[PDB]
Formats: sequence, structure tokens, C-alpha cells
Amino acid sequence: SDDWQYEECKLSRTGPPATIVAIDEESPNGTVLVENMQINGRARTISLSLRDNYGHWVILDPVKQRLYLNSTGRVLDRDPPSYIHSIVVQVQCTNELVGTVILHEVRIVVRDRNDNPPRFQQPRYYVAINELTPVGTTIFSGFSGNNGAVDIDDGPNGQIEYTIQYNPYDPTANRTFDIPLTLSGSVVLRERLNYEEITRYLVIIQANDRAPDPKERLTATTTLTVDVLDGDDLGPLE
Amino acid sequence: NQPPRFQNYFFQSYLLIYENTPVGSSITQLTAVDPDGEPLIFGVVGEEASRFFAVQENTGVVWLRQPLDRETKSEMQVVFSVSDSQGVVKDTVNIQIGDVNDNAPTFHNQPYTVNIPEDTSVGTSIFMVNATDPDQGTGGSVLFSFQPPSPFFSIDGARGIITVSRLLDYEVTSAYQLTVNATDQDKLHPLSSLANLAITLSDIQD
Ligand SMILES: [Ca+2]
Ligand SMILES: [Ca+2]
Ligand SMILES: [Ca+2]
Ligand SMILES: [Ca+2]
Ligand SMILES: [Ca+2]
Ligand SMILES: [Ca+2]
Ligand SMILES: [Ca+2]
Ligand SMILES: [Ca+2]
Ligand SMILES: [Ca+2]
Ligand SMILES: [Ca+2]
Ligand SMILES: [Ca+2]
Ligand SMILES: [Ca+2]
Ligand SMILES: [Ca+2]
Ligand SMILES: [K+]
Ligand SMILES: [K+]
Repeated sequence: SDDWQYEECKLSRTGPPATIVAIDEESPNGTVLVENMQINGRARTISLSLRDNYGHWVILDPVKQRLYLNSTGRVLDRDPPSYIHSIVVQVQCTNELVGTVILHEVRIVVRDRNDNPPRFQQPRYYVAINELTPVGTTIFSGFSGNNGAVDIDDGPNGQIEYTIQYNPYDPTANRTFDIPLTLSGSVVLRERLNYEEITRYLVIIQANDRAPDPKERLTATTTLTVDVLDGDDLGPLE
Repeated sequence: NQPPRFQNYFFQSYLLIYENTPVGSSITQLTAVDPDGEPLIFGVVGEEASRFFAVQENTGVVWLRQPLDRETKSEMQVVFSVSDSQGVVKDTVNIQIGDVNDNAPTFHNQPYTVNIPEDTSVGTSIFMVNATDPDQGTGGSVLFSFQPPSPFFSIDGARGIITVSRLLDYEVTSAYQLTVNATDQDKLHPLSSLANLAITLSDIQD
């Protein structure tokens, strides 16, 4: 026994059997994924090929022991519709001395980029409110749920903060209404309404996502049209 | 009020858990900063995630409920939550289950029997065993040997092919009971199994 030849095809690094790497989605064609696989031997004391390589996302250079991203034609998209969270291939090492075959799994974990803005599911929003509505009432909840802004990214990159912006064509909209919690989007009445003074407000509503770095955050805006309906009471108010 | 933000590295890459991690172990501890200094409430989100992971609300200590098996699943997209008085922040963690060598080789097609004439030439192939092992890389590459070794038969280490070594003789030995060992090539903790091999010989008139 000279063991110098059973040890071909094993790994000369440490850590887990699988070789795990993170890379950004929509990486450019040719991106290095694995620099060196760190397999003992010489692709001639061995030979290397790829199995389980669907859509040929990985190219192999055997001599270097180096995986490249095959991307010409298309983009590596993690977001819907594509949903490419990760790519798994096998690097097959045929040992050319003793005959062993070993499979070295490679798992590419594809990282989300803030490459998508919030998009309102409606072109515009609307509510009609009687003027007898009590101050403090939650007069609109439609930006909560799935009918407000939607952002197809992951985590903070896909999570929405709602605010009321100053409308110069309607300065009192943002003083009469408030979104007290930016993550809910609930709109609350701050001031008593008055049909006989103002019957309509155009409330400009902004949605930004919450990418960690503020320079990379994206935006959408819509209008919430509040019509005021005339209120009458048995008592002495209207 | 500004919302909380998670701080742990693994929202930025992945988190490695070995499949042998015992139930009740601490995987990790969620960390979050709130600009307002207020107290935070940590949790997990998702039907699947909650069955495997529990999260203590105040510390953000994640522990394992059910056991992990790399042979069933090697990836999980898990969602964690952290909450202040104004609402909930969620981020996803790519969890990778690291392989350990916890399976031994399984011999297939047993039992193994052979019937050959005593006048079988040296060099002749007379059987082939086969085994598999579900572990990754070295833990699932199998080597075959006889244990104890035989002066009359040998087995190829990688392919499991059995050949005649020396000339046979029915008048001396009409039958052999051999043991094949199948070992994985796991460097640290290698695992093995045994299969019987019955070589009966048939008589020529010589
Ligand atoms: Ca994308
Ligand atoms: Ca994205
Ligand atoms: Ca986004
Ligand atoms: Ca009135
Ligand atoms: Ca009235
Ligand atoms: Ca009245
Ligand atoms: Ca009246
Ligand atoms: Ca806060
Ligand atoms: Ca297992
Ligand atoms: Ca295993
Ligand atoms: Ca094994
Ligand atoms: Ca004889
Ligand atoms: Ca005879
Ligand atoms: K993440
Ligand atoms: K505090």
C-alpha cells in the first residue's frame, strides 16, 4: 500500500462536505463562483465533470478547479417569476489510479438585491366618508393587506413604509389625515370634517421599501381621494 | 420612532447547522438594534419553520425542537421577526444543513452466492458486490475489502469485482465462507458493514 493514491479526489480544505457560496442575483456572465474546489489531484491523477447542472448555470475549468456562471442570454433572477434562491450541482471526481468516484456538492446561495420598487395594486385609491365621522377613526385600511403597494424583493428590500406627503394642490389633506404607523398604512382622521366647507381631499401617499442603505431605497406614489358626504343628525349639529 | 433592524451575519449569507445538532440545542441568538432604545419581541414565522425552531421572545435565542436530517432536507428558507411598539420587521435566513457521516454502506442484492468449477482459471471474475451510502463526498464513497483476507480470492477496492487468485482444488476445499467489508472513506469517523459471500465449488474429474 502506497496511500498517495486513495487520497486523490478527497478535499484538501476543511469545513462541511458541501462547498457553499453566496453570490448576488443578476450577477454578470462569467462570474467566478468557486475559485478553487480544493480537490487533491490533477485534471493525470483524476478527472472532473459536472452532474445535476440544469439550465447549464455552471461552467467547469478542470485544470484550475473553478466554476463560472453561464449567463449569456438571460439574467439570474431570484425574485418572482424566476424564484432562483439557490443552484446545486455536483462536481464528480473520477480517481484515475484506484477507480473511486466521489461527488462534491456545490450549493450556490443567490442573494437578493433591491432591484424592484413597490407597486400599488390600484392606479388610485378612493373613500367616501360622512362628515359626522368621529375624530380618531380609522377611515381607510386598504393599504394594509395585499391591495396596497407590493414589493417583490425579500425581507427589508420588499417591506413597505407608507407616509403622507405634502400636496401643494391641497395643503390641508396632510393635516386632516395621518398614517400614524408607517408599516400598516392605516389612515386616521385627525380633524373634524365639514361637508359645507371642503367636500374633497387629494391625499398623496408614498411607499418606500426598506433596503438597509437609504441611497438604494425605491419609491412609488398614489393618490387617495377622500370625498366628504353630507351629514345630518336628529340633534342640533347638522 | 424608527423600526428595528437585525444585525446577525447570516441574514447577509446563510447559517450552517450540522444535522447531528441535538434537540433542545441553541442554534444562535437573534440580535436587533432599535434607534429608540425600546424593548423588542423576537419570533419565527411560517408553518414549517415553527415546527423545527422555537424562539424566546426577549433574548432571541433560537433552539431546535425536532431533529435535522441532511438526507431528508439540506436547505430551509426560514423567516424571523422582530417587533417594537409600531410594528413587525421580517427577514429571511437561508439555512444550510451540514452533512455528517451518520450512515454506513448498504449492501444490495444480498444474499451473495457463487458456484464455479474447481478448474477455474486464475484471473477470472466470478462475482460483483454493490453498496451505496447516502452521505456526501468521502462519507458516501465506498471501498471493498475481504476481512479476513483470502489467499485464493481478491476483490477490487473501488468496483467490488471478485477474481480468482490461486488455483483451486475441490479435493482440499470444496466451499469458502468469505466476509466482505464495505467502508466509506470518511477521514474523521469512518463507517462500515459486512456481507457474507458463499463460494461453493463443483468437482471436475481432473
Ligand atoms: Ca431580480
Ligand atoms: Ca431582488
Ligand atoms: Ca424593493
Ligand atoms: Ca358640517
Ligand atoms: Ca350637514
Ligand atoms: Ca340636526
Ligand atoms: Ca340639518
Ligand atoms: Ca422603534
Ligand atoms: Ca442523517
Ligand atoms: Ca449524513
Ligand atoms: Ca457513510
Ligand atoms: Ca482437483
Ligand atoms: Ca476433482
Ligand atoms: K436575507
Ligand atoms: K431602553
